[PDB]
Amino acid sequence: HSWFSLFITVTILVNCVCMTRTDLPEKIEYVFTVIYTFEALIKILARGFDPWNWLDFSVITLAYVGTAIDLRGISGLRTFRVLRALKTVSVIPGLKVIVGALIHSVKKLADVTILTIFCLSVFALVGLQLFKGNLKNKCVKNDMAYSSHRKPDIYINKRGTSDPLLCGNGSDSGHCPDGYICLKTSDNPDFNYTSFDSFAWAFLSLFRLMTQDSWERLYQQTLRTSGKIYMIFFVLVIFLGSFYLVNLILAVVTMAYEEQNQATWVKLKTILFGLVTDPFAELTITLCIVVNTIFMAMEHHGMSPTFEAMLQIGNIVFTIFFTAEMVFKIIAFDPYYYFQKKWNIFDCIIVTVSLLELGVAKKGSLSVLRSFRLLRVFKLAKSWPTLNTLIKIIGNSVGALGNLTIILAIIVFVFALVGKQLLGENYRNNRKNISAPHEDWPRWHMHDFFHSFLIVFRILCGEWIENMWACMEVGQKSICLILFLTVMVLGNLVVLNLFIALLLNSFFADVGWQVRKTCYRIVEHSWFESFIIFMILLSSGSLAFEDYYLDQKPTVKALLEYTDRVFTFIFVFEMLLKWVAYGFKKYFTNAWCWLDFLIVNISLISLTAKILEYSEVAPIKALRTLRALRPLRALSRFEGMRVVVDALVGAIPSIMNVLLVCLIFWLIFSIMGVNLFAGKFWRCINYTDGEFSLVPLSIVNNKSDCKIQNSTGSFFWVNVKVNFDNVAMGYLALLQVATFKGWMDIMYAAVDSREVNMQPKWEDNVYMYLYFVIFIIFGGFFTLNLFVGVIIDNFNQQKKKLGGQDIFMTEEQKKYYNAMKKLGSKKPQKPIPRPLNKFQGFVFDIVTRQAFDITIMVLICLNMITMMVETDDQSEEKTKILGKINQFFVAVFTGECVMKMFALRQYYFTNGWNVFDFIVVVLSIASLIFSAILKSLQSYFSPTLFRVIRLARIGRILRLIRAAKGIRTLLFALMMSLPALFNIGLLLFLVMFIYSIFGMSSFPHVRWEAGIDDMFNFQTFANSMLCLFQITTSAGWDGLLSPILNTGPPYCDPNLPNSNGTRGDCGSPAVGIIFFTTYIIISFLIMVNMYIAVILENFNVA
Ligand SMILES: CCCCCCCC/C=C\CCCCCCCC(=O)OC[C@H](COP(=O)(O)OCC[N+](C)(C)C)OC(=O)CCCCCCC/C=C\CCCCCCCC
Ligand SMILES: *[C@@H]1O[C@H](CO)[C@@H](O[C@@H]2O[C@H](CO)[C@@H](O)[C@H](O)[C@H]2NC(C)=O)[C@H](O)[C@H]1NC(C)=O
Ligand SMILES: CC(C)CCC[C@@H](C)[C@H]1CC[C@H]2[C@@H]3CC=C4C[C@@H](O)CC[C@]4(C)[C@H]3CC[C@]12C
Ligand SMILES: CC(C)CCC[C@@H](C)[C@H]1CC[C@H]2[C@@H]3CC=C4C[C@@H](O)CC[C@]4(C)[C@H]3CC[C@]12C
Ligand SMILES: COc1cc(NC(=O)c2ccc(-c3ccc(Cl)cc3)o2)cc(OC)c1
Ligand SMILES: *[C@@H]1O[C@H](CO)[C@@H](O)[C@H](O)[C@H]1NC(C)=O
Ligand SMILES: *[C@@H]1O[C@H](CO)[C@@H](O)[C@H](O)[C@H]1NC(C)=O
Ligand SMILES: *[C@@H]1O[C@H](CO)[C@@H](O)[C@H](O)[C@H]1NC(C)=O
Repeated sequence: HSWFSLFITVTILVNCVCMTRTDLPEKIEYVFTVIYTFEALIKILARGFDPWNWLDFSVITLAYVGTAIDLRGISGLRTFRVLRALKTVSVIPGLKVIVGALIHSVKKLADVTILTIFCLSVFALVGLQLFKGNLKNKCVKNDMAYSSHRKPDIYINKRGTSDPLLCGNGSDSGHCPDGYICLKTSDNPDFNYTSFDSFAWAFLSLFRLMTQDSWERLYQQTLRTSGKIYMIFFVLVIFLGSFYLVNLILAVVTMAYEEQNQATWVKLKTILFGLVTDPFAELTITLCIVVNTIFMAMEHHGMSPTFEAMLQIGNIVFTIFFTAEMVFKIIAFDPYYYFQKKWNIFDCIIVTVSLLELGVAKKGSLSVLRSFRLLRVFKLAKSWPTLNTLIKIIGNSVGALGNLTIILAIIVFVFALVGKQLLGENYRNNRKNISAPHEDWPRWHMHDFFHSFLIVFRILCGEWIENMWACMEVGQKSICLILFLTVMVLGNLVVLNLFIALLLNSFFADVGWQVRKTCYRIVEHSWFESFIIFMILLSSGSLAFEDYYLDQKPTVKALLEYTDRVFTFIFVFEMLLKWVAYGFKKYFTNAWCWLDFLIVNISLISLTAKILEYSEVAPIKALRTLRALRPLRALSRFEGMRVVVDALVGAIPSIMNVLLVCLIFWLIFSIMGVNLFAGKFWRCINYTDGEFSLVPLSIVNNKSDCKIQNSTGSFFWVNVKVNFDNVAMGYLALLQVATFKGWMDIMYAAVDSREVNMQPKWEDNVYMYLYFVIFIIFGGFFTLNLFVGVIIDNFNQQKKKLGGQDIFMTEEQKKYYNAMKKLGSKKPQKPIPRPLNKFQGFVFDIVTRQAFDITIMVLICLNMITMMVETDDQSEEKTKILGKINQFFVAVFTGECVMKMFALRQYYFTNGWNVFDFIVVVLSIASLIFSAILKSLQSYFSPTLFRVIRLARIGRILRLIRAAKGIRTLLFALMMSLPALFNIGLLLFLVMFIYSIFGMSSFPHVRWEAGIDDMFNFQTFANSMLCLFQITTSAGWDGLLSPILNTGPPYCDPNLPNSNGTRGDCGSPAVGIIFFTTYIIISFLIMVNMYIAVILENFNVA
């Protein structure tokens, strides 16, 4: 009956929340059981008058019997309860269609994994070959004076961290300080879980790199242990590893999703005067909203009392005005008509909350309620189409797409509860191992439901491997692997499905004339143009020599002085020649000649100051910094870069408007964050030597007390570098949370936040995490959907304007594209003629059959399996046996190739696959003899090159893609899309170079802190390039911004004994803030364009 079902639905709802709650008093569960056994009895009576329900009854009876002996315990009983409690949730009419839709998504992704795991295995084998046992390298002290190791190996900790320092014996690897030599130890960096020593560890590391979870940490470790050059590895892999796989995941799901939805008296006078309401009143309302917004966006830590009083008076006046509009409108319409509109109820509730706050006015009382007035900006949407669109996206997410949100929330809840129950006792009895040095609890644990939900949400943000390391050290490793991997895969699947759906559904539902002629002819000629291109390239390249060490090279500096003056003379003459050749009107109406003119003007001003006695003046020294804009002249010449920039310029107008709405939305969040956290991020630290430790609340609980106890001089009252004290800084804080780098530091301070001038306490405001959660869900998450949708429809309209012509490719790249497209479609090639000779004919008969081909593939698979068993520090005998096996394999493949050549004389060389195995065979033979000759008869070179010589066995592995249809097709799609990626990568390389010049001139001095160390700094072109590549993907950009945000002790030496240029260990916060933010935004736009190009390419191929 209906009443029976409703009883069942409510009791299970009680359990959802009942398990969410710990410390059951063993009285709630009993009251629940009495009820469930009565329901089971009546169900049995009905049944006499499904097997799963029968099994549930058996489980409950088993628990009833088990209360006497070994009560509770094990782990599984609670997890068995939740499945039964979850069936009712699953029964919702709409959820079943959605999960059926999702199964198709995993069936479509099938082909992608076949290729994803193949690529991960191949690059994991490469990484195993190159870096096995290199992450075990550590800086070990020497001895003064022999049995085994002299005492325990005393390592050193890198500045600012407790981790042992990783070094190398190479020139570009990394070196130990004085009194320290590199030794390969037995312990690996993180928890002995980060390595390249075996195929399992290498596969885990490559999977971490594919998702880019803290990948910059592994980047630095391997480049510090092996050498800077191996960054190229990490470059080639990172792009294909993350970018390419996402290209497929998205396309392969997006089409699939589209597929399915392609299948489907005085009162009368008051009423009159209220109806008298005219458009001149609406403008007043909007004006009041804007002025209130700007007044509320004017709060900061350092407000004067008069400043605060004026803000308070203004806020009251506005609240009175809005209450006035309420009382006018209610007695203008009727309240039944009034309370029928959707916006009227919203206005009513906001102003009611505002009046309630005006009533109970305590300093800090429910500050969240003081920011609901900000919601009134949403009323500024009936005239702004974009804000309305954002609201439509959210409403579509809630109402029409509600089932996806429900399944995502249920997945998060179920997995958090399951992990809490399985792993919970472990995080309390083992908490010492995974906690920070001076803390007594891990910051991310699973003892209680809130923290389990936080860990699940953080995994949904892409940060899972560190928490996995923490849990594998506290509990069972297999449980961690299963839990974290399933959570990550399943949650990312659901989130991408929700995101793509929302975009697709909401968004898409007389002598002078002769001289002029001669000059024009001279300019038009191609040699002149090539000369100018060559000069631009040389001018750009010379800028890459002006690093921190130029002052030590006396000749180089002088050479550049001449190089820069002669180049300036060249371009001024070139401008003069063009001016005479084209004419003034044509020149000054070109939009490229203006760029050349401005750059030449800057260079000429710098040179004129250099010749004069104004080289040291403040503004000229700032124009000298704009010598990094010279490479843009190269962008002018090259046509691919011109095409890409033209697209960027066409897109810009829409990104302007979308950007404005994002700023308005963030401004709301920043005002809320200032209301909550402004001035509460200050805390005392003990700074002794490059390391700061938070002063404990026992000895010092108050600001004043640090001054009282500062006998040593080591105690400093400091504020977090990025904070909500100021609204502008708040946007930077929000940006870090949206990027997901540096988001944690801001959050920990907010959770520890207490009253102003009060020492922060461990997790005293633990429910402030929710605020950040809401931001991530509503701000970055909603805005990014709008941003992507706007970019997509802009792309569609622009390509339709072209006539559908593909953008990002030059005209000759179009011809290459057409030829490459025609290549892939030709089926017939004709049968190859049979050999006339009996012996050649017999070899032909042997080689032509499919059995030979299958035998060759299974042999290569065996070779692959033989290659997966290589491990660091394995044995001598194992190495010899593997070498003999490799010799047998190479002999077999050599013989096979010879047989093929005999059977197929010229037809062999005709096919490209045949050319490819021939090349791999020759490479393997050359590798095998080469390695032997240096060892046998030549001076012993570095072993690390041998590790590179044996990289010729991977070609035999890549021979397999001959057989697989999906992988071959995907590879063909990538090949087709390469030409446009070339131009976009050229633009990205130019941007990186310019930024490197800007960083190498503006940031080399900065104290080594956080990301900035002896290898990743801005003192050299290569060092800046490494930093730029790392932040290209936004990884670890807060780590480089942090040292630049330092403006005094204990992080700076006010004047310093040795620094003429900046006179400090100080970095420029405005420049750094501007420099880092601009690059990430530009890189994000470029990478979005690359996504668009390759996904369109995949769609055309499919
Ligand atoms: C920041 C970044 C810095 C720079 C990063 C470096 C960028 C490197 C970029 C790309 C490198 C790989 C790209 C080329 C892949 C070529 C694969 C290939 O060209 O094959 C596919 C074709 C397909 O032919 P289909 O009949 O199936 O038509 C397909 C039927 N439809 C029309 C439906 C598709 O096959 C053929 O053309 C047969 C003729 C070709 C035979 C030799 C070609 C294969 C040689 C090597 C391939 C190994 C690729 C390894 C990729 C990484 C793996 C870990
Ligand atoms: C800062 O905090 C400390 C500790 O709470 C305050 O010192 C206490 O003040 C009360 C006042 O009745 C005494 O009874 C306690 O014995 C004091 N404890 C001490 C000495 O730590 C201190 O007054 C607060 N104010 C300042 C100076 O900022
Ligand atoms: C708690 C605060 C910060 C979040 C924002 C307030 C939310 C929860 C409330 C306040 C006013 C409410 C809106 C008032 C108007 C309507 C009626 C109908 O047309 C759709 C729902 C909708 C649009 C409501 C959605 C939820 C709503 C926006
Ligand atoms: C019918 C066809 C045209 C619809 C195609 C929808 C495509 C273009 C949508 C669906 C999902 C979207 C992607 C979702 C996530 C990201 C990651 C972000 O960092 C770059 C943009 C990118 C890559 C989006 C680009 C646009 C996108 C790929
Ligand atoms: C080397 O080739 C490239 C790889 C990437 N790869 C990425 O993996 C990535 C992930 C997240 C982001 C990203 C996220 C947020 C912001 Cl604000 C900026 C960037 O980028 C991106 C490239 O674009 C230039 C080029
Ligand atoms: C580094 O070189 C020193 C000799 O300078 C040597 O003793 C040490 O073992 C080397 N370490 C490695 C792993 O190369
Ligand atoms: C934590 O360290 C203790 C030693 O204090 C050790 O016994 C235990 O095994 C460690 N944790 C785990 C999960 O092994
Ligand atoms: C704090 O500073 C003192 C020196 O004044 C030092 O001796 C002590 O070890 C430091 N402690 C911490 C917590 O870093």
